[PDB]
Amino acid sequence: PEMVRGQVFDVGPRYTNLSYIGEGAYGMVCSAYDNVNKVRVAIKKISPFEHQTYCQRTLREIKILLRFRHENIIGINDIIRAPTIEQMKDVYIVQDLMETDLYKLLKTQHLSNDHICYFLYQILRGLKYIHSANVLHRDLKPSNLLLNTTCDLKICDFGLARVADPDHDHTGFLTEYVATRWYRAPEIMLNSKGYTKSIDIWSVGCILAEMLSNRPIFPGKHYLDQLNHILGILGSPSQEDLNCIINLKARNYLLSLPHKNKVPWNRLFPNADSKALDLLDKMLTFNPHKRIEVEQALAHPYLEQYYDPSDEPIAEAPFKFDMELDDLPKEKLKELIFEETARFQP
Ligand SMILES: *CCC(=O)NCc1ccc2cnn(C)c2c1
Repeated sequence: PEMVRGQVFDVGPRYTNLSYIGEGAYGMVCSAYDNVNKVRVAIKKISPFEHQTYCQRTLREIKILLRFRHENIIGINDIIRAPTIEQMKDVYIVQDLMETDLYKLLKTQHLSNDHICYFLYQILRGLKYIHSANVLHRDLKPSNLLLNTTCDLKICDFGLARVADPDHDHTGFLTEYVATRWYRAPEIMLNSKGYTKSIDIWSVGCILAEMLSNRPIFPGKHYLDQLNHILGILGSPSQEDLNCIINLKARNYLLSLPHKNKVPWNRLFPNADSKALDLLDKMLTFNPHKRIEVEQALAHPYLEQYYDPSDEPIAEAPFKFDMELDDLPKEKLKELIFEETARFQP
């Protein structure tokens, strides 16, 4: 077997000539020549079986990505693993090879308004499909948006995804949360478990803002600082939006703050298209009930050049996990990962 930077990368015979791309939360990722389809592919090595939350995240990614089929969602082309549970220590996920991701692109490249528009359209087109399956991505951010050399965009990393559950979204103030801080909606810190579709729209708003300036709009340094940043731009919530937060700890925290006025988007983003800023405003609405939904966003004038609901497909059915994954021991989750990956064995 080939090794890559002091690590077995055990994918042959089918996949050879491994060129390391980089490490991450996604383990070691390499490109490799696929000797059957005669193209280079991406392959990511996952070693989750010791840690139960690693197993949960791995199983979610696999189950979701295998069920979904959409141009703006990364597919799984193949999964390589040992023929038996006893011998399975790693899983390799094979996907279409992408040139970059939006995190890397924003570090290095100014985006034209046409590119921002097209990227935003593709993110929302993919999100329409995900939400139509009653799934929440819950960790949308630049590093989870992959792009090929022709700027086709694909959403990746469904490791924190959940089925939507609005009736059980309410929680107390300062409840701990897992998804990436800079892209978290204000309500996460106040009264929300992130079980509604509005959570993803906030992240997309943050991504739009970041495309406009190449800098994160709300770069918080810790849990409550994130809310400081959001209120620093949106200004103090209205009485009506405050009255929607029934929880007294969360309500009174907001009431304790000095009055802050809204920073106009056109002063933060003087070069931005005015239609882009009108849509941005609607995605970065404080009150999640008044926040724009994905299908409304697609229909917004900013996206008129691309909008075509007949070519923005939805999922054939709602998604459901077989059972809750949070209570399952890792030995059941290893067996589930083994079963979910069986279709790729010869
Ligand atoms: C969702 C984020 C992720 O999986 N990133 C890893 C990755 C890096 C490079 C690359 C090229 N083609 N694909 C697919 C990837 C994935």
